[PDB]
Amino acid sequence: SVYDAAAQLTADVKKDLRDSWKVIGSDKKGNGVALMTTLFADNQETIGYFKRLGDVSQGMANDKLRGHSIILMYALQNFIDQLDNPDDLVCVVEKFAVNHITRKISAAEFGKINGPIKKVLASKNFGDKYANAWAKLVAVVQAAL
Amino acid sequence: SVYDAAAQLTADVKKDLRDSWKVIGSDKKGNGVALMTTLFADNQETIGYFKRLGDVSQGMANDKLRGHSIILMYALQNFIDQLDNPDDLVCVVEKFAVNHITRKISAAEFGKINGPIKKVLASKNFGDKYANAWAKLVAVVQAAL
Ligand code: HEM
Ligand code: HEM
Repeated sequence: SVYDAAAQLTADVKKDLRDSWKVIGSDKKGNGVALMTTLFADNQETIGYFKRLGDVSQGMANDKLRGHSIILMYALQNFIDQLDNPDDLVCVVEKFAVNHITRKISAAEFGKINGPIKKVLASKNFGDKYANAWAKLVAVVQAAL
Repeated sequence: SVYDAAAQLTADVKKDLRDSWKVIGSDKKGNGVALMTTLFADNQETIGYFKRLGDVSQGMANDKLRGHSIILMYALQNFIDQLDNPDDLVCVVEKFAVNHITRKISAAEFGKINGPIKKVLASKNFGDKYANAWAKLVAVVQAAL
């Protein structure tokens, strides 16, 4: 359930999430496009879903992909800001879950973002500790799918 | 064009937007729900468009309405943060425009949000100059619809 998943975000997890978000959230365009191109390069089978964004190999030059990527980083901004209150974190998680359920994205396929996040964190010198904290936040969205 | 509408927001308009957003954007849940409930109160004809949110007269108690309202406020946060780079503001505006075009929201119907915005600004004592600055930002999205 989303409520049990949300209960796993302990004080330490929340701390690691905010501390890493301080660094990767400072460049939403850059790290957002980085997240997306790493997803597509590492998991080429997901590109079919992003048919509306056109030629994703163009990266930053693709205006629809740049728009999409910035907006995705504000969804993560939103989750970080709701960590104090689990009732609000769950209702924004469930709204974004609906946007993925209508695109037929399963929990397993949503989980493919963990690889990209681990990599962008590692290029900013945030290791496995931080990648695991973010995997727990992704798990809250997965519970809603 | 959308870029034209973007490029004409002047330094004083951007200042007024940022100053009012420092206050109305600091309580995204309270002010987002207030925005949505004032739209439904004054423009009852729009209620049918939001049937996914269920009973919107429940206000803050309605989880789907609260989640939607918080996410709307992050779309505005995104717009405010992109004010100095028209190319980034135009690609995030075009993405949100697609969300409304698919729901068949015309430029005139999107403009119905100006009444709610004026009133929420007024509750924090931001007058007509501020309401006019926000109508110019809303007009950038109308240029995409
Ligand atoms: C950190 C995880 C992720 C977050 C926070 C996230 C967030 C978002 C947001 C905010 C949107 C825009 C929704 C809309 O306007 O309709 C979106 C769209 C989308 N997402 Fe995700 N997403 C994530 C991971 C994924 C993954 C891993 C997949 C695919 C396996 C996926 C597939 C989609 C698709 C297909 C769209 C629609 C694209 C379009 O047509 O514009 N998302 N996502
Ligand atoms: C400040 C202006 C507005 C902003 C920034 C805005 C933003 C948003 C956002 C971010 C979404 C979610 C998109 C998605 O998940 O697919 C949304 C949904 C929607 N908006 Fe707006 N919106 C605004 C004004 C309006 C107005 C004035 C109308 C109606 C005349 C409207 C009608 C809709 C509808 C029908 C939905 C879909 C609701 C649902 O089924 O979830 N929006 N809007």
